[PDB]
Amino acid sequence: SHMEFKVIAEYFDKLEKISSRLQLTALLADLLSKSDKTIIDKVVYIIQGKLWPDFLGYPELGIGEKFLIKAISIATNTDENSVENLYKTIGDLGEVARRLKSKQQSTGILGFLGTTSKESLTVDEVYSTLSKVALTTGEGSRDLKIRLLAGLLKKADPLEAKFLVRFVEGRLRVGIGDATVLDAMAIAFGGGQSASEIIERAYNLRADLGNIAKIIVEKGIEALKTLKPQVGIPIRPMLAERLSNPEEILKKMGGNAIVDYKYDGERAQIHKKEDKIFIFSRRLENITSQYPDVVDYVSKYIEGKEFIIEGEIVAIDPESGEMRPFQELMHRKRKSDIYEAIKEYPVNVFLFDLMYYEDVDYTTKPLEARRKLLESIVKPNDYVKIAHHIQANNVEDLKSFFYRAISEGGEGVMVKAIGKDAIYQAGARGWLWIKLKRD
Amino acid sequence: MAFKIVYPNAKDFFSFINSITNVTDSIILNFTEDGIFSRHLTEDKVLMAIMRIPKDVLSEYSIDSPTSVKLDVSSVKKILSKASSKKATIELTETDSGLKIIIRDEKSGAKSTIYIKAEKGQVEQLTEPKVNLAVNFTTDESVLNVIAADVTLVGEEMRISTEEDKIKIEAGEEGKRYVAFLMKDKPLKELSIDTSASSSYSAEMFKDAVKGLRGFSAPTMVSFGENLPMKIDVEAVSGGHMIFWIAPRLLE
Amino acid sequence: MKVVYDDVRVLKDIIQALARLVDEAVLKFKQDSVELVALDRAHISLISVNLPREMFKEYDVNDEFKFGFNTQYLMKILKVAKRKEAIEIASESPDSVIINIIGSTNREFNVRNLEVSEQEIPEINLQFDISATISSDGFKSAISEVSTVTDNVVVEGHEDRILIKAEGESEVEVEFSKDTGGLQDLEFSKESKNSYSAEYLDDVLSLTKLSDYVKISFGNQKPLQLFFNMEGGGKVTYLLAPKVL
Amino acid sequence: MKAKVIDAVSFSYILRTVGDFLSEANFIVTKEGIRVSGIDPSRVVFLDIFLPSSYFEGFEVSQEKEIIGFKLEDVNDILKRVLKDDTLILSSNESKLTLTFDGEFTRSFELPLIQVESTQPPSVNLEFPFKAQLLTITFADIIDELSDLGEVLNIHSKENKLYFEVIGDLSTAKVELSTDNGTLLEASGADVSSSYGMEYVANTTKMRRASDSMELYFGSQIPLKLRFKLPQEGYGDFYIAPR
DNA sequence: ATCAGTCCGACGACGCATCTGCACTACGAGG
DNA sequence: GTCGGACTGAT
DNA sequence: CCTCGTAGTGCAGATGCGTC
Ligand SMILES: *P(=O)(O)OC[C@H]1O[C@@H](n2cnc3c(N)ncnc32)[C@H](O)[C@@H]1O
Ligand SMILES: [Mn+2]
Ligand SMILES: [Mn+2]
Ligand SMILES: [Mn+2]
Ligand SMILES: [Mn+2]
Repeated sequence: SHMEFKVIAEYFDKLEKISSRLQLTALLADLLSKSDKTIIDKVVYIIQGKLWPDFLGYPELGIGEKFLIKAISIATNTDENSVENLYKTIGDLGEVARRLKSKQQSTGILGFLGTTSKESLTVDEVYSTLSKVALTTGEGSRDLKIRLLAGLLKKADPLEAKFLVRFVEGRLRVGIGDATVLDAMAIAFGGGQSASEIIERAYNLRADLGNIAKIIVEKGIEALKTLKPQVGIPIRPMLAERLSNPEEILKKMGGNAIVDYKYDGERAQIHKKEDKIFIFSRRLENITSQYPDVVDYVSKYIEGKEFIIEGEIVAIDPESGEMRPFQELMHRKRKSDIYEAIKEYPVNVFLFDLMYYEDVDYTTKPLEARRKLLESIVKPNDYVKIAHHIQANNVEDLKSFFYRAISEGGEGVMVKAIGKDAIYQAGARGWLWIKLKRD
Repeated sequence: MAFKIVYPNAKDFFSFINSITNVTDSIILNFTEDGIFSRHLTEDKVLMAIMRIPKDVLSEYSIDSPTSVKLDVSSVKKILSKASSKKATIELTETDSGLKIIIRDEKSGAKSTIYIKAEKGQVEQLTEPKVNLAVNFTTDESVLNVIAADVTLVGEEMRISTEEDKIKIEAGEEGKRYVAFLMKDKPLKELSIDTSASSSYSAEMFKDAVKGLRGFSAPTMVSFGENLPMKIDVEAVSGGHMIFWIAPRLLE
Repeated sequence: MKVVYDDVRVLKDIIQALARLVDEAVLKFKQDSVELVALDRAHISLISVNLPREMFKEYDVNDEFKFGFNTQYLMKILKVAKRKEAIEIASESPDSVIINIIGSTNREFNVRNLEVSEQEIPEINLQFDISATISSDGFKSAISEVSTVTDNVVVEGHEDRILIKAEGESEVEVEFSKDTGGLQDLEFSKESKNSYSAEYLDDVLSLTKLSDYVKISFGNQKPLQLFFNMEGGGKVTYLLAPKVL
Repeated sequence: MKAKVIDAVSFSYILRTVGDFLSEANFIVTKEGIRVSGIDPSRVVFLDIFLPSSYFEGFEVSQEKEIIGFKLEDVNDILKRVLKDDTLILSSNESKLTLTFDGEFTRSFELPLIQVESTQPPSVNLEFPFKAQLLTITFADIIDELSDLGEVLNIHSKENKLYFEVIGDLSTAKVELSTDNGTLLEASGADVSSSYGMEYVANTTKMRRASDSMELYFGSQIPLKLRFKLPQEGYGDFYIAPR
């Protein structure tokens, strides 16, 4: 309401001037401290460059390159082909449109009859307008949407009309990541650095960031620890580190290691409160529409109450037991005509972990509890396959497992880490999982 | 004068240029004492496009020397796609710009005049293959399009067996067969049988050729011979002759 | 308050002309006429529509009524009637508006009243130099012949004929001279040459078949302005600023 | 078996509009009727199509247990190429499907027979607490009038009354249907409720060719009935299930 | 003077979505 | 993914 | 029966998304 887009524009201007992550974080913290409530969640969603995290399943914006070129030509009242050529010359479309606002402007209709009522734009109205623009498909779609986009583009100032272009591209070229913002918030609100672990776990809980930020700015740091990992907003799979197969895994583990197999395909995550099926991709986006038949195996093969499992999506040969390339599988995950190739594209929901089942926090336990949990909540069938726990003795036996894998194909062998503090966390890379690959 | 022609029916003229443009993108138009003759053939030379204009349709004729203009249908087609008023007055003349089509429509009383850039050239003599095609007939117009759209969905062959003067069409592949008959004017209007033979023509080009039979409200003449190129003769309602030559591909 | 127009076809063009040009507008129902003015977010258009409150089967207004809408939605259902049919609209609360198709099996619909805030646009007192009265349906021929290949329309106000053409790859000049079938009235004033956008003169060309005599009113140093004449002195005031500069 | 239907338009129309819920079907040639009873891949809406021994004049009966399937796309596309009210004729080949149009001229087609068989008819015999009748044209008009608003559809009923209502967040659709206004007659029942997806019952509106009238049986949490009557003892059914 | 983890955005080549234009087309509207 | 490829400490 | 025209309707022709 009373705010403006000028201040965030200025802070963005003084954002691509520091290459020290120990300095830009302090300025980000000062900025967020001076930021105003009731709009801070929208400000954050602007910062990461997304109107809403895609775990809500919203359709993506359709603006691209050529549409933006046409809209820029419209707003600038300048030749479309000239801007096309200049973009062919200069890579940054922001600079392409930048010179088009100060040396010359657009006359329009309002002003000749006489009216003086226009002030600085604000982030609230811009965000609302962009959200309205977001889906708005209809039938006579593109002309209206491009009209409004170019109008809002013309509704700015020559200096600020550079970040908006990137705001539509799908990335913000300030080099400020998400973890930097998390730690900046931890420094600002907490005052001490110890307020960072609670922010870390809060991000681990829900895929959202706006609600966590608003509850932070409402009460304070406290009243977050007891927030259980709930069915609903997804939880991303952890990462790992890539290396060879040396005489290192056995010594790093120390003892008998959980020898697993390296699987292939898009991962899976399920959020069912015994009534509805929420499926989230490896990234933060629903795949229920493209995967209608996988919401049913979970209801029968997994028995209990609201449960959270992580899986994978890879095709199976129909003639007999044999894997299929991911490239072939890519064509299946595109169409609404499921009942013409889904039955001919068998995919097993391989299970490797049962994350959150018994209605209370579960992820803070070592890598034996979940391994035993997954073996029991299952139904004997070939449609679902679980971690093929094979125990060897030495590297020679371990190399025998890799030889068997190579004879049977597939990616290869992946091995996890089991320990008291070695638990399935969310974030970083860590030594909890070790993935093996070579030439 | 060097360019003075007037045609009665704008729709017939535009259908002519549409039929020609469906086979290529350039225009060959020569004009001489006989009127205006035209010709255009595809590189593979399986279809033939010729536009002969009898020198009676043109209301006014005035030329200086037999010439030909290097005309091209690249963008002018969608410009000319706004000609209406049935037999609206259409005329062509000469200008240093290169060409100026004048179309006037009295339905709402407007004037369509456009500019093209295409210089003159040289004329070529009348060029029509000469052969005897014993079997010949002039039939309706929708029948050919029906044949095209009912044979294009079973393969690409197009074989005709009119044995015992009883016309039979058999094409496609062995499984997705096609059986159809053409008796004496039962779906036809005029039929003449002189010989019994097989055709084995290219059906994709058959549909391509029949694409140009929308508008010419007149029973078009057709003839063929034993594996010879097939002939289809059209008499324009306003005036002009444009025929077909289905060049075969031996017995492959 | 209740209103029924025996025709629905008129209430299709005054929505197609209103759908694309702006996402939302206000139906300022008045005690005298139907005040509907809709600017555009682009500010490169202005369509104003004035209908006397007599087309309906004698339906009277009670007080100012602000029915919001959604353009795409508004035209989504209005396409039902292809035969001779009418439609009854009425409301009581200033939150819910009741729209009911009639003629066939009655179809009633409650539409949420949205809120859109916009500023009043100053009225128009701009004199012009061209006062043509060409065949309204002929403008369809002119536009669909000129802007089919180009991306810019240009007009010259000549002595006794409208010179609309577009240069570039080719120059397509079509005229509607007084003699053959063109103008019925025209005031020359002064010579004028001007150009206009290729789409803002494409949208406004599906509301033609309600009148049959336009009066284009424009000139040098003057934006485009045309308005038809509906039943009872209808006033569909459309505006369009010149292109480039 | 030899067939000759006096309506090459309507039969093709019904087969084409039923070729949007299935992907395969079979013909069971018998003494009095060749049936088409297939089950949808979604296991949501089962449909059965029956024909009499008088739908097609000049019909021939050859064997009591001729069982023939097909591929949906081939027949659908071929019979998309039908001209006008031509006396279409068919014949049965033990290993292939034979078609032969007969209008202003003589056509023909050929299609192979593909081996397939899956008979799972879900017996219904349900006690639907409603029964009402309306003519096809009104039904098609009212179904397609408000289809393009979303997916919410609730067939609420009252005492001897059948009403269509569609509810959306920004607007709602109420369609009064009394025997006073447009709902024919023969209305009986009580106040019930149910709901169905818009597209599922919308795409089955293209049955306006071999149509005399239609009935309507339904209730609450019970598979909805859609009996599309056809001339001379014909009727195709579209059993959809409530959400 | 040198090592071990460790964060962070370009890489463009795209299969198929999804709108857009845009020639046909059966059916209704009057002589 | 993905491989760089820059960025933070330590003996 | 003879003309439109008109909203559909199918078919190419673009641009852009999410996945490495
Ligand atoms: P890329 O296709 O290599 O990997 C995609 C995801 O699959 C998960 N994954 C592969 N193999 C395993 C094993 N053995 N255990 C757990 N997860 C596995 C990776 O996490 C990748 O994200
Ligand atoms: Mn997305
Ligand atoms: Mn896009
Ligand atoms: Mn993998
Ligand atoms: Mn994108």
